[PDB]
Amino acid sequence: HQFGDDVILDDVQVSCYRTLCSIYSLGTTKNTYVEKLRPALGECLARLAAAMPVAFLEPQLNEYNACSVYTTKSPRERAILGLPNSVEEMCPDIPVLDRLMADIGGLAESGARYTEMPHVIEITLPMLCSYLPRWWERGPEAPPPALPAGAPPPCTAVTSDHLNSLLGNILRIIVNNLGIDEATWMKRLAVFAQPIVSRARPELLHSHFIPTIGRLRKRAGKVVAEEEQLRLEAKAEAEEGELLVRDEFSVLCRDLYALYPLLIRYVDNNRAHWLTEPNANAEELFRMVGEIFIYWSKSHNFKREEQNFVVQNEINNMSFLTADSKSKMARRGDRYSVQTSLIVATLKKMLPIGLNMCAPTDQDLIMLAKTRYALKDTDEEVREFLQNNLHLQGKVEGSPSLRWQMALYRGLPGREEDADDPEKIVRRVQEVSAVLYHLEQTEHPYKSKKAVWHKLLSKQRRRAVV
Amino acid sequence: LLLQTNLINYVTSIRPNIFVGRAEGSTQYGKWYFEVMVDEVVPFLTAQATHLRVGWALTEGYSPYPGGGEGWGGNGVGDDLYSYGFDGLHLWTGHVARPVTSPGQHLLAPEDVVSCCLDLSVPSISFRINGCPVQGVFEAFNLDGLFFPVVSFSAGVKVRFLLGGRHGEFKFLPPPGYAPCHEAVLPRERLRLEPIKEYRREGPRGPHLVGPSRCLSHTDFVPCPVDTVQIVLPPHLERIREKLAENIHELWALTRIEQGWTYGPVRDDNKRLHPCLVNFHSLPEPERNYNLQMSGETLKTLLALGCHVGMADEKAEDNLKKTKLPKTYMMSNGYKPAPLDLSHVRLTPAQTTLVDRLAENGHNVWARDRVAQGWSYSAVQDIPARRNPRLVPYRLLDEATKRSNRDSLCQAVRTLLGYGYNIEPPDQEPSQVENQSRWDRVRIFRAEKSYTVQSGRWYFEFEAVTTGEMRVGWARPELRPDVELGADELAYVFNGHRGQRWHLGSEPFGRPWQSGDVVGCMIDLTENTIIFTLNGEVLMSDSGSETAFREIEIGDGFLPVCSLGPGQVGHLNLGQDVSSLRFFAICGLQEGFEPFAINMQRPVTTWFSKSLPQFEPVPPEHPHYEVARMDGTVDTPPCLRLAHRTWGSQNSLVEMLFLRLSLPVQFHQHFRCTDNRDDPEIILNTTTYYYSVRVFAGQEPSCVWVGWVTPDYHQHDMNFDLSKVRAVTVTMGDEQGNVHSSLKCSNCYMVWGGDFVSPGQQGRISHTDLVIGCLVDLATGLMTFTANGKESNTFFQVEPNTKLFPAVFVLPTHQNVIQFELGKQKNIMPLSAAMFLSERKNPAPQCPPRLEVQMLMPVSWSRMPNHFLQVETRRAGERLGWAVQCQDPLTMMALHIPEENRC
Repeated sequence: HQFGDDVILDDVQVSCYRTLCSIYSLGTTKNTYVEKLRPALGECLARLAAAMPVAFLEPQLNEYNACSVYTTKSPRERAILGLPNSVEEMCPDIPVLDRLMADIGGLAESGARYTEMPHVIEITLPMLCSYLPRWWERGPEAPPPALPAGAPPPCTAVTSDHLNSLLGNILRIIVNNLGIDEATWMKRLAVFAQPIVSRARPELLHSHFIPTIGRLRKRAGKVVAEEEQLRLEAKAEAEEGELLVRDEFSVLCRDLYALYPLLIRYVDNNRAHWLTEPNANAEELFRMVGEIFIYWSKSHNFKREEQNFVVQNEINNMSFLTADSKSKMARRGDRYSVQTSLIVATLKKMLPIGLNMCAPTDQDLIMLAKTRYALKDTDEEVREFLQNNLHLQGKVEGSPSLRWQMALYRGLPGREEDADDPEKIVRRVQEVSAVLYHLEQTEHPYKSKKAVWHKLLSKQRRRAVV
Repeated sequence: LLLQTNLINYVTSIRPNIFVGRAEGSTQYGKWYFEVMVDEVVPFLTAQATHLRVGWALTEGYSPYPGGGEGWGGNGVGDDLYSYGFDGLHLWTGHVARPVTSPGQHLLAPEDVVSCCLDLSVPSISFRINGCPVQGVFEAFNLDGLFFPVVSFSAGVKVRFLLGGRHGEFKFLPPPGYAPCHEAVLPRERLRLEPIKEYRREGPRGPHLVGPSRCLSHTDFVPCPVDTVQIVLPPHLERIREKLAENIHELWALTRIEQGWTYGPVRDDNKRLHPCLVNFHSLPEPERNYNLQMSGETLKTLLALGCHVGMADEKAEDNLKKTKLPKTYMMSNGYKPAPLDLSHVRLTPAQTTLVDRLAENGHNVWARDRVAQGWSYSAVQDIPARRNPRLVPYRLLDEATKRSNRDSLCQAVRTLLGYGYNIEPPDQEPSQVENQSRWDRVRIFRAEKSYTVQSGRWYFEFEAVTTGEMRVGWARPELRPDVELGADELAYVFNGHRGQRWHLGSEPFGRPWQSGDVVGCMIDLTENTIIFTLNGEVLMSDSGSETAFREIEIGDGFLPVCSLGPGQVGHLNLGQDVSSLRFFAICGLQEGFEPFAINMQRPVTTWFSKSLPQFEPVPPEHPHYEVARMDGTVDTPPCLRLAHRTWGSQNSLVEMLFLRLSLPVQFHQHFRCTDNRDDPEIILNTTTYYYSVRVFAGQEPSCVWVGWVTPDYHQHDMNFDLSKVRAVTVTMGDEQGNVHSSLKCSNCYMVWGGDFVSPGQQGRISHTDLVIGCLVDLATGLMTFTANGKESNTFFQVEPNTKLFPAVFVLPTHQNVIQFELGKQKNIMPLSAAMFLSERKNPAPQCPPRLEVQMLMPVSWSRMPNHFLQVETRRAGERLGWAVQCQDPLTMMALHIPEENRC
């Protein structure tokens, strides 16, 4: 409710400043009570940093900060009450924002694991995930309606560059820890890094997100290869190894829920740019996230591990989708629902990128190739069947609907007639044909008329079985 | 009988933003003058003669819409009873042309100058063409609104407005006492030329839909300060009341120092000499007491306004710093005025509201005092003429002066705070002014019913030019025009003002929009879902629901729809040009949705809700009103009885009811020069016709009006009385006065039922029903009434060829309300003899099935024209004035309903 500027003003300010200062002073401490209280302490200062009205990591610009003691109060006062007479001395043990970001900066690129950075992950990162968004809107690059009130200089030095550097840095810290057994903190940086992804730059997509998700794609492909390896050779030992893939599918579902919430809010902020002007990498990432989904749609273990992870860790799976509506000042499956499941939420939010590759002339091939997939054909059976049926693609003259769809498609800046090579068309229909095939298996499960409410013998014989 | 067709020209009206009116205690001047010079007229651009009229019109009622209307369409000035025009040969009012005599009579031609004079005192409207007087005046018309200059024209004209001053030098001297119209421009507006009540205008990317326009009232110029009759001030506040005057004298003298004033025995603004500008004590006490009356009102106002003020601090008054004028910024004498030093004082945001209301009331008190002294508003200050640019109510004042008055009152509030007095801000009481009627608030635009979609996935966009109350979505073909979108089951709309979705009520959805935000409305009739997107981002409810509405039955289908509130502008893009859509590619193209008009040669025809009341048959299934047709017995004639279906019960609708019979009686084209049995020779030659209305016992006669209405009655007034009836007198004379013709015009010739009840002690609900009878003589134009067999004093005279509908206006107070009695009297024919040609000689009363009771519906559906007249308005110069031009012709084929005299 933005009460920081009018509640924490004069003597509450020193009070929480003492609270903020002691909680972080836990850095040089390594105790067991510290270990379990880090999630409690990390969330405590994260909500504190969003509320503190003073740029407590940027002491050099406090002379421009009216909502602080050093401007509201005279130097004659602030001496009867114990103060070090300088705003820079109030908490000397918190490194400045330029320093603090640089501290994490070398830490992530060094490949360190979570054991050597428990404070950085549990406490230092959450405050930065909350400190930086607070001082974006009151610093440079803000949209100032300051025609009458433009006289006061900005009292902080936070720009989009700082936010983007941290986000990729947090992305780098997760991939360093991508494969370890236990990490209950990934869901916590998942919920802390959302406010800072709103100002990522489009250069972030290629450098970080494509390599990280690609590793997850080849991770899932390797594991599902082991799974189908088990099922092709049935044995009583397959159970000893079914738990192996279950453990491997659990760590993947942990990693998917560690990165996908960052992609979802990233994608929402970049679809408009990707569709108005076509992007090569965006089409690649769809092919990446798409292949992971078809694994989950095909593998049965991936389905249960995704559901097991949500219920055990109490993933909201609803705030990850409603964040934009609430940020913009806006029952049935509240616990869990496949409609709001992140893996299919990622694809449904990323379908337009894949469908944008195909020209409307391929609409016949999409329905054509979907039929083969509904007949349980592999990705190579469709390719040859698409190759020999290239003359079935639609004709513009024979369809009034295609006349305008073509014209809109040809008007796109990145469209070239040379892109309609026989190998290029058959690829782009084959990749999507797998996607829309499995998606309609989920929105319409068509599992009805198989086990309907049947009341075989219960309604009159429930007493006997009890 | 058969419907008539003809080609007619479109007519448009153009007005300046100059509004004048008369009210008790109003600040506006009474006499106004303007001229219109004709530069180019093509007499016959089409097969119909070119329209061009000049005159005055009233804000509340003059709403000529393009296309159809009264008579044969092409309605302009004088085509209703709210406008008064002059085309060079006739005086136009109430859609009737009355020839008028002027030296060298001719239709308006190039190089003609028309001078229009308005005198609200009489009231009277007079014209002069090329300087010679026009021997005819409108007079004794209604004054319940503001008057503006207006010109109505068809294509092929070129005129210039001459408003005086820098907006057109007058070709002729205005008559004495009359003020140029340019003086009436309000402080917060620049002068310009605008259409009148437009629902559509051109824009950058296409046409813009426009909601109703906020309009001022003649009462908005009447200052209404808070009551200060309760002159009871606390004695401690009384003593400081004089002191507050001394201080405030210093600040507004201090501001005169900033403006450059010095001392002087003479007090002049230009000379910058001021006797008061020495000190608060040095300033003469009689000069001090000049503002004591107002200064006393300032303290009295907080008590009147509800603020609680008392002696919180007394030692603060005793000890306070005094700010003195700098010795450098020096006045002539050499003393330093010492207003109270008040830097330490701070005001709460609630207090900053009080000073605004304090400055409001202070200005209003001054304004109403000047009005009692004879002052009036004028854009150009004229001290000898008692004309003041600030002689306007507070809300109409410009911000430059509004802030100045606020600052002076702030110091006065600071002075009370400086002494330490407690000032309690009163709990603000909200109020709803309701400047416009209930119906002229929301204008609904929908596609034609032939575009109804029952399958497929469709998409369209709605850009919010403004940010106010507008709703957009999908509606069913049977959507009612007088119901808010989504208040019933006939529409699924999204209200972007506060983020709501409407269908059988409201529930939160999405976020409020901003200026330029584009709403993408998608309907999926395959999945029975409705999706709204804002700037390409799908709006969601207070849950993960990506769809606004679900499980919608297709039924008869759906149509794109939008509603615009007052002052709201929106752009509707149905996607005929797929490249024009701004967010279709981002969201909607890949999902399989199509633009609503993707393959259509012509733009989609749209229908809008026209708030012009019309008479329609009472529906057979109307929830509250029932009309039953009684047959004629031996002792009673055929009757049409009205009953209140739900009277007394919960949810009963009790409001003014306007009824008329579906068929008129037409007066003859030429008037004549200068027991109980009907005499066969008299009854077969009479031209008098009779009908009576029985007010059943229990229905209060005070709430019943009985009479006739002309086919141009569109007054759906919920507080109706005979003073609201439109009236105007057209008077003709010779070269020197000598009135030789004075006709009275109206659209409602009725008698009040309360004139026929004796002033008894009580028992106004009489045992006997009131039976008011109406007599019309079609050969003389004379109409008389009977109370209970006794002739009434009231009578009316009408011109030949007049159509009158038997009408009754009633506010129900009983289950049985009224009863049209279509009977006869001795030697007087019934109404069926006059309504039907085949029964001209049939004295037996009849009620044929065509005769039925009609009720006044406030809102109806109207078809938007496909093309509109291109009117170019510009300021031609300081002397030439403002130019109006229209060259390209436009014609529409009208369908004329004869008995209703509308097309």
